[PDB]
Amino acid sequence: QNGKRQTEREKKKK
Amino acid sequence: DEDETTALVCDNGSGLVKAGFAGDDAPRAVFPSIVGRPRHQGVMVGMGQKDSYVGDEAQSKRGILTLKYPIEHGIITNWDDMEKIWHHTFYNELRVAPEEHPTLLTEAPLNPKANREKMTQIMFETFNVPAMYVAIQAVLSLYASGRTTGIVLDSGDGVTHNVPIYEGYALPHAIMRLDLAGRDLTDYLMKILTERGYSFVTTAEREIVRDIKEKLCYVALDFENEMATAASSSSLEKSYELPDGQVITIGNERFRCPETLFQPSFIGMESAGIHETTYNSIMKCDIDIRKDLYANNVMSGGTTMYPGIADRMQKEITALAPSTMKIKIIAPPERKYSVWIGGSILASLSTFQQMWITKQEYDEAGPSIVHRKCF
Amino acid sequence: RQLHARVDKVDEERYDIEAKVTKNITEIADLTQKIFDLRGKFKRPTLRRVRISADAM
Repeated sequence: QNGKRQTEREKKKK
Repeated sequence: DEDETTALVCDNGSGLVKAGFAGDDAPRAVFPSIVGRPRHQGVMVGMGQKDSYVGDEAQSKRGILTLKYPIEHGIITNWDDMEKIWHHTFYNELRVAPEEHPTLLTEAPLNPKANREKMTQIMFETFNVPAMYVAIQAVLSLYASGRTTGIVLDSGDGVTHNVPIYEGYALPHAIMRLDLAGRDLTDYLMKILTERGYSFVTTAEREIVRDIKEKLCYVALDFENEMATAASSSSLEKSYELPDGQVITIGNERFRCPETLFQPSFIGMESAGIHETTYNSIMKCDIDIRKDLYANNVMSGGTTMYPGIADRMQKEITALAPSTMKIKIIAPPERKYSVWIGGSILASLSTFQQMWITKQEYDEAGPSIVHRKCF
Repeated sequence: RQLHARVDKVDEERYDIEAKVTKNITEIADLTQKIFDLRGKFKRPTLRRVRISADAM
């Protein structure tokens, strides 16, 4: 029956 | 600009947002909870002109804008527009950065959960506020009014919450919440004035009717006698000037709209009215609670500024209440401006420093933290 | 290793002051843009050479 915070975080952290 | 990291207080309703800092007496600025957008094609080039307008900008340029409210019946349904409203509130007029200040927001106790959760997320993610708290409107009204015990009848633009509180504690089984509010009275006034030859169906017209309501309308102490005269004589009409020079007068419609608070059937609502729900909030509490709630009917929110409303609310509940006992209403000049005032008081209490959610706990839990930490 | 933690956090902090001045510059750009609008309202009507061929012939 079976975002923006991520991008700015990437910036700062890298 | 402050000499302390004082919390910012923003009383964001379905009407206007009142904002300023904790510890003050009054908001620094007030804003319509509005984001406006042009409904016309631009013809001249190099005219500036925004894609969207916020708060008072949206109201001032309203002649060609359709105006939307991100908050309906106390809940944010459009958080992108609230980010704009808060950006404006904080950076353009209060000129503060929440990044350096805790922020206090407000809501009714049975406001659907998404409201406090999205409010928490916007302030922690777009403003990166160091701390948050979402407060109860009744609590805020009780601090502003000097009480720990009473019924908070908050009949504002969004919803009427009507929650009994004793010794600072909720009596939730007795919340006589009602989906009847100032926004419905505005809609009723647009329709009843249309019947007088002054149609009000567009955004500009709606903002005008709200302004008419606030200055001309009342509830009175005795509806039937007030209408017997208002319906018979021009002596009770009052004029209003519209922006284009038109003059409108309103007769019995001046109070028949507002009367919907006591007679909800006027707009097709099935309800006992705000005074019966106030009465039941007291009655549904334990018998050793009832005496203190009868002596402390706390008026707050919008519509509290209609002539005859404080006098009428006490009359209507004392008439349902038992004899011998004294029933009293509390309706200070701080009515409706009590939620913001309470925010300033609450944010500043030393005991409230254990209630604030920090931008630490937030990251581990996410915005859902508001349901673990606020109330 | 104290230095490694210091450089981690201070790299973070200089990137952060970077972004802060970046927002200062972005808002200089945007506010000075609406200010370009403001002062253009005032100064554009004269950015023109006028009354040349009126008489010379």
